[PDB]
Amino acid sequence: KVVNLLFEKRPKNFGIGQDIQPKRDLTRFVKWPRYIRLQRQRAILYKRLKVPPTINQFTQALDRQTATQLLKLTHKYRPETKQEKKQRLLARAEKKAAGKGDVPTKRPPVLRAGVNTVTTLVENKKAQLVVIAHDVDPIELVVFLPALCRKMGVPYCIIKGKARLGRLVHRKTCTTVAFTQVNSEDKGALAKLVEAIRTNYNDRYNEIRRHWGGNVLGPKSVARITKLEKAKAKELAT
Amino acid sequence: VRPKVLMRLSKTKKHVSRAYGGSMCAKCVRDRIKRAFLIEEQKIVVKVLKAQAQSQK
Amino acid sequence: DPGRGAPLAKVVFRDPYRFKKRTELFIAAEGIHTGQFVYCGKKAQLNIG
Amino acid sequence: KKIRTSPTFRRPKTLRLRRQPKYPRKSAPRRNKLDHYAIIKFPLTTESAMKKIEDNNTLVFIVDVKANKHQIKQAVKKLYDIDVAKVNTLIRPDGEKKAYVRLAPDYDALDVANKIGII
RNA sequence: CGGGGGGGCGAGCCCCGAGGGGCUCUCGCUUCUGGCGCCAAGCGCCCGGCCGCGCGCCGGCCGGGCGCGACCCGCUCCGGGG
RNA sequence: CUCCGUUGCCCUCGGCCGAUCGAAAGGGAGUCGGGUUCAGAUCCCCGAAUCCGGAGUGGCGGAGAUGGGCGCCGCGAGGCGU
Ligand SMILES: [Mg+2]
Ligand SMILES: [Mg+2]
Repeated sequence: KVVNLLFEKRPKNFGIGQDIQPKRDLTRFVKWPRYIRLQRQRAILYKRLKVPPTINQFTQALDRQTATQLLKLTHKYRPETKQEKKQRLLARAEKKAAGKGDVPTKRPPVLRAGVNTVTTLVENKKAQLVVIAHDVDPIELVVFLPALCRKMGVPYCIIKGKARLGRLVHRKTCTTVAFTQVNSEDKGALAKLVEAIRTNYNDRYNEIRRHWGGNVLGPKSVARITKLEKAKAKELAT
Repeated sequence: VRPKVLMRLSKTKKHVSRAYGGSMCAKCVRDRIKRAFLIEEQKIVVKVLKAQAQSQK
Repeated sequence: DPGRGAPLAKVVFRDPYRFKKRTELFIAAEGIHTGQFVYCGKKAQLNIG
Repeated sequence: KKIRTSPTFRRPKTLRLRRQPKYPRKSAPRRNKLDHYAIIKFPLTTESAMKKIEDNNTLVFIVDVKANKHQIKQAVKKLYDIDVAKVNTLIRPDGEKKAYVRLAPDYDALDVANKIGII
């Protein structure tokens, strides 16, 4: 027997009033500070109340398949980083005084970031695709944009993350983004995203404008109200 | 003797060499021994009466 | 306690979460004596205290 | 998955560094002002002080009111090349701090009194 | 806590092949005595060093780590109002 | 840079309960006898003490501890090996 007879068991039993209880997770019983307790039951009021459609369209969003292509298309068009803008001017100050620089050169097509840059060139019918982040903090800034879009016949999409959309342009956040022109070779992928988007967003407004997005109770409550509908069912179903 | 004096005194002046010595009175120690006995023993007795009540049923 | 006609009772449970001994002050029901076992809760049985 | 065993949320213990001043806040250190020549004002020559000298082997001093017994000992030791057994301070009415300084047994007070000019 | 699901001594009912399974309940196990009660056992799975067999996820010596034990998911900390 | 100290960071543990003030009669370790001045003395001097803190390197002894067994060698006190 390779077992020393002394190793016995001493198994504990945590019944009520029995041996002391051990430590389990309690994340659902913790006195969280007044800023966590705030931001969690902010995301609840955002489900319990009856949400207006224009704020609600920003909940339904793009998917893993569509958004990854968009975020791939933009990686060929990111506006010049700093120290990347430096060599666009510096190379033109040396090319001008040495090798026949007229300096009008064709500014290669790039994105456009801000709201009051995009809403000008959508009001102008000058944008192929508009990308909207769904989590802008004052939603006032983008509440209108989707309706302004489809009224001008411009395909708009709603992607997730004002951060990763504000990561193509080199900033922290960025609410919108827009392709005005595209390279001729990149035209195939641009026309492919476009039709796949406006089938889901632009040609849908009479389903979006008439869609309220809350009025769901908490599951502690749904389990109670539906438990009285198995009583009322089994009262006149048996 | 006044409590802050117990710092000067020696270990044997402050206790008496037994179980619970210097804190319990040895008339309540010799009870806490033969009370901690039969509490366990009649937990064994209920353990086998519970093991025979489930062996019968 | 002063200012009250009822006597209080220091009843010692033991906290079933941390090794310690919670002690309370129940308004003593008539019949309670020292050394009695006071049981509490839903599954307790119906007798004095 | 670091489970929360206690139901309280005590704030996490953040790192905090030390002061790394780009400049000193004041330029130079304030030169010390309780020196060995400003801690001893002048020795008393009272008839009840000389009677203290020859008999008790002490010396009576008037001493700046901010002085410790350790401070008084390290100055009397620094000036008169002396060594001190124990220092006894008081505060006269009029607020000047007397200090009876008991010299070690090997040292004579009736002699060091002549060096400091009192008698 | 609310749902769920585990468990099962056991009871009601349903099914059953008498092995068992499903629904319902019970429980979350402590009531004779002025006792003791925590900082984990046990099991499992790994890894570091050392020794031995040497094929070393073999076996020994020394030293650690994670999982079960201590069921899973959640959206208001739990109750009482409105 | 032995070993110890110090500090930096990482893991681990920690309920409180209120920043702080409030008694020269409450709580609060430990000083007594003799002598001394013109005026001070449990405060100076002499002689006996005493508490608290430090005592690291530990200042010194004492305690922890100095057995028993077996095996030899020795007349024996005893010595060695395990
Ligand atoms: Mg004794
Ligand atoms: Mg105070």
